[PDB]
Amino acid sequence: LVFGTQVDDFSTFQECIFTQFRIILGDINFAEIEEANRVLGPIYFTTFVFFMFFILLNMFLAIINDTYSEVKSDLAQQKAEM
Amino acid sequence: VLSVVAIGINIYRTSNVEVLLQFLEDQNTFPNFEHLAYWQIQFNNIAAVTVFFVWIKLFKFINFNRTMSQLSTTMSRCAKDLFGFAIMFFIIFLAYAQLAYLVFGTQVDDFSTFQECIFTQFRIILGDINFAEIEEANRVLGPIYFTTFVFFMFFILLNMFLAIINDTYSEVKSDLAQQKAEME
Amino acid sequence: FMFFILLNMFLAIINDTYSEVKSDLAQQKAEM
Amino acid sequence: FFVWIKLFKFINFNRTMSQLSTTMSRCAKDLFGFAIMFFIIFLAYAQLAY
Amino acid sequence: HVRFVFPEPTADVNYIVMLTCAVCLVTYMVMAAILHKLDQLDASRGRAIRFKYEILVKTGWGRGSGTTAHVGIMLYGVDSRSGHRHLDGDRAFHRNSLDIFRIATPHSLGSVWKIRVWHDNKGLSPAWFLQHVIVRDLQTARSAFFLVNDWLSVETEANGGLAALLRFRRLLVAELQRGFFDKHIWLSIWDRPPRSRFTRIQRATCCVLLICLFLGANAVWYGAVGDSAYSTGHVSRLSPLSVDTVAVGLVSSVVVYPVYLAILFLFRMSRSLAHGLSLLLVAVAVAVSGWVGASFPPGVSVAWLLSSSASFLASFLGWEPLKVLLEALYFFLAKEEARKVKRLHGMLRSLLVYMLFLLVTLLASYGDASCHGHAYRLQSAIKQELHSRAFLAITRSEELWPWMAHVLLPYVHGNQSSPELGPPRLRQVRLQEALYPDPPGPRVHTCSAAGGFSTSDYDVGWESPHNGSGTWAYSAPDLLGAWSWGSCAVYDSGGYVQELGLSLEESRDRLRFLQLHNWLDNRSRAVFLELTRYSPAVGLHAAVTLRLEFPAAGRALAALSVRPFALRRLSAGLSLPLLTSVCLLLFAVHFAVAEARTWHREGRWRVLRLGAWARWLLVALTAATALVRLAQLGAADRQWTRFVRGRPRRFTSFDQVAQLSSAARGLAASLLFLLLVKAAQQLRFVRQWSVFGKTLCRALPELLGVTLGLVVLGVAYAQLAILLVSRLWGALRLGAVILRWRYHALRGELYRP
Amino acid sequence: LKSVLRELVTYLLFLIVLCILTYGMMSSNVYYYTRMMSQLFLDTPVSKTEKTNFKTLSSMEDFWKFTEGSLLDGLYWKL
Repeated sequence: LVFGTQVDDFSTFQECIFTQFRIILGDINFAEIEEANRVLGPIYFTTFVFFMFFILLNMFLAIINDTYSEVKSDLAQQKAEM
Repeated sequence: VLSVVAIGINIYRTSNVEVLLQFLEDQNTFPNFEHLAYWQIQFNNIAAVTVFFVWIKLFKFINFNRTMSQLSTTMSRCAKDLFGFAIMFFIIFLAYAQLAYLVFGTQVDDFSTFQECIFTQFRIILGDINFAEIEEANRVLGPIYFTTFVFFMFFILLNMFLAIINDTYSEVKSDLAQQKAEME
Repeated sequence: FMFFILLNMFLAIINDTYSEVKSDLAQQKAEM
Repeated sequence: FFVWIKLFKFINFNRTMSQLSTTMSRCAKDLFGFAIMFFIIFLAYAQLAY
Repeated sequence: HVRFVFPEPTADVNYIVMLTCAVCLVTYMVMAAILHKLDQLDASRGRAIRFKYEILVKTGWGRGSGTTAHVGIMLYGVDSRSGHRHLDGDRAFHRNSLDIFRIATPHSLGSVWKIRVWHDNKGLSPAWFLQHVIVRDLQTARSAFFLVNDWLSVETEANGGLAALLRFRRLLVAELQRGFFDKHIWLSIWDRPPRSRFTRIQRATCCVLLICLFLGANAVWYGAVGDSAYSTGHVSRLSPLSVDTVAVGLVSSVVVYPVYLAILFLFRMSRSLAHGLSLLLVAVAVAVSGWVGASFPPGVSVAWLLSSSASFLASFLGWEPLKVLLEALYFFLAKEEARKVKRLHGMLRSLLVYMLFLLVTLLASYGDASCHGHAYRLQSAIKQELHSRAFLAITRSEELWPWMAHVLLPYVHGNQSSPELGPPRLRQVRLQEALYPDPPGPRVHTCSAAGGFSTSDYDVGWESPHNGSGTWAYSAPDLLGAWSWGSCAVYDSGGYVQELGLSLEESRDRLRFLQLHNWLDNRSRAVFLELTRYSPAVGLHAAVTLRLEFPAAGRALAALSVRPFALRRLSAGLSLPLLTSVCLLLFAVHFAVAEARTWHREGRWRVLRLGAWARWLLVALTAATALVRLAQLGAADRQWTRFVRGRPRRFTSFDQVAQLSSAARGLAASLLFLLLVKAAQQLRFVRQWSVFGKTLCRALPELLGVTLGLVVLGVAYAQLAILLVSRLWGALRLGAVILRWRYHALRGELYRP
Repeated sequence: LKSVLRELVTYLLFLIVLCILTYGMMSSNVYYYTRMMSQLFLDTPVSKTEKTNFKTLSSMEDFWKFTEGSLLDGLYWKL
């Protein structure tokens, strides 16, 4: 809705999704995002980076790390106590 | 509140199209359509923010089973610790940003303003900014700033979010399972 | 499926091993 | 390269370096087991892209 | 009516006014939190419960004294003033009881004559003359046991040493020692007596009201009432003239005083409604200050600060003591709470010291931040006018001359050109031309064909026979000015100069003479183009310089720099940099003396710990910042005074001022970084937020060991990568496993035990 | 446990010898010579009226022109 007519990376909905997947890898311009909208352009980028790299991508790791240790302890206890 | 503001803007903007009628009377004048463009931009911003928040509101209803309830509990239980650590992290962030602004801000153009310093330091986190300008700006303090910033905000300060989140998830799962086993 | 699911299976193994090794070493040294 | 790698033997017997070496040697089997699984999927994706 | 007007003259926003009112609020908030935490303890201590002894002091004064009564003791003295005791015990003043009391009173009285004992006759008159309880010495040896053994009316007192006999000497001295540090609201948050209904937390509200009202009332006069005398700008001396600043401060304080009086009178004797009005007054005063300060010339903000400072010293040294004197004339856990209060008072003092130091640093760094956006645009414009892309591509082909004649001369002598602050110049350092260094496989950057520079006075051409002196002489470096860390080595301010100015139609002749008569060849180690810019619109100079290095005798190395600086002089009065330098020097002296006191009160062997090193680093930065700013201020005046004499003829090489003006800015911005880092670690004083620092400190050796391992494994891989034909930590977060274990450990160590 | 220091000093001697022996295999003119030969050919265009070099060959007649003009020019200056 904000960059949909100016940035060529957000021209369509699919383009927005793919650009947001590429932002995670660390592949941005940000020279056109800022000049397309001086307010609400930097806000989007900063809040997206914060809520995705700091908080949301750190939960898959937590889930997998917990489950692996639980399974390891379960199997070790089952085998040893037999 | 945002919806009321958007409705007010839409009613106020579309009720004064006297400029279009005045142009359509005599078509040798200069069509003055700048106010309409400004209000269209403002309405677009308000509508986009309203839509984003309305979509965020959907979390209020996805608690239909245990596997979602524990995730919501984990997310709402570590917010107290993340808010406490973010204050320290962002104090250090702004301390770096002001130093970069005062030192490199005269002759880089990437640190030319405080906002530019903040955005450049966010882009460094993504591994998007590479040291090519801070060298020619200052061949001695540029390397020091970059090395120290990368060390103290990749190896130390950015991994303290993950420790908090992982420990909170583990403790929530553990005591929830303990309560389930004992009570039921 | 290769940044969220398969690169978190590496640090998981490393973390479990680190925790158990440190616990064993602590209960060994601090006890004797 | 191998001569440089052999240096670890002389710094592994430290107070704080001896809890990371044993950690990385106790999980070598699991790391190899994870690497095989990773490479199978990597090669499947590579063949699909090809 | 012409006096008060709404100026709104210029949009030049002033940061001195808002940075002073933005610290007095954070200080108030933090100090209010501390005082609330202290209040919670103080109220319980007062509602619950040594200059004497603690021996068995069961009283045997006599019988016929059966009554449940309580007594009180006023053991005043040197800064100590205890209260009455409770009525608790086994007998609790039963029929024909005794009297003995040893309470945990922290008021350690001095060895002076200041004591009173009040006995209440709760019931019929007793026939036993209960003299006193005996006490000689247990903890401090400040007790004297000399009782009177009398019996007065109900609830009567008796005063000794260590009906109406005297009125104007005893009833009055009891108030100049009890209310002198209680009615004096400045030194009142530390010495509030217990069981008082003023709470020590609304005292801070009145104090911040005073500070903000002082600031607002001074900002009104400086900026609004500027016609009653015609002083702001015309005759206002920045320095205190004993009539320009202090008088305004005293008048402002006396004018604003009878609003604080009303607010305090509503607070005291009110057993609120003023807790909101005080905040409203502070908010409106801050808003007025912020709206009026946006139009202060830079020489008036320092006067405003001095006036506000003077005001504070008036309301501290002659207006509160006058108030208290007028009022007088009108009338096991104990050893833990003691430690808690002692630590909290030190916290309160350190908070104010740190907040003053932070304000001084902020005014030293961001005092003139409005001239920071103009410098970037100015230097960019200078670089784009000079076409700073062809010059950096200049190789030695006898081709700097067309560039000089194409873009430089029109820039210097154009109709719509720069003020230029004088004529440009060229330099030359050299001796014994390189013997055609080896071409094949050139050195990357280590081209350092060792040689030496000349010094003799040669003549036109390359021979100086019997023509006398030398014409093409060698201007000896002028010293303490410039160095130009060039690629080759370290150049200086010496060499052979060429005017190259004076009405361009003449400059062509000089250019062709330099081209044709064999000047720049056959040694050719430097040229050193250099000029100076001045833009009156924003008020910035610029030290433009360009240099060409000839290390391989046939190829060139170009380097240019533009350094916009502001010309501040010592003779310009008491400017803000001078004030923030003389205050920073005092702060550095205070910190050094405090460190020496610890050095001599703990002794040697205090090395190898971080406290001493951190303190010495802080002292070094403060003392270096102040000294570098003073040096820049001195050099800027020296160069200007030299430039004025012989204005159209000399060059004066303003680069040395530009170097100091950037070193001083880079130093005062790193000190503030240390100050802002020190505030982050003070979040440990919150209960559950104290674990982050501990887990980042205990888990440091493991992270350092991992870093060492990665350094070794990276150098090995680098050595393999080279020679063959020619991350492991970031992505797969492996530091989240070392910090997490320590976090879990130190968090379980805080709840379970 | 004194043989540990003996092994350490022997290994440090070996490593200091090997570092020098491998720094002696990083001459400047072994890489710059290749970089200047790969530019003397492969970058100079055909004799005239063309811009395509060897790196951007496009047809058979282009190869013949490269063999005649550019190859017989870079091999022989005017061992």
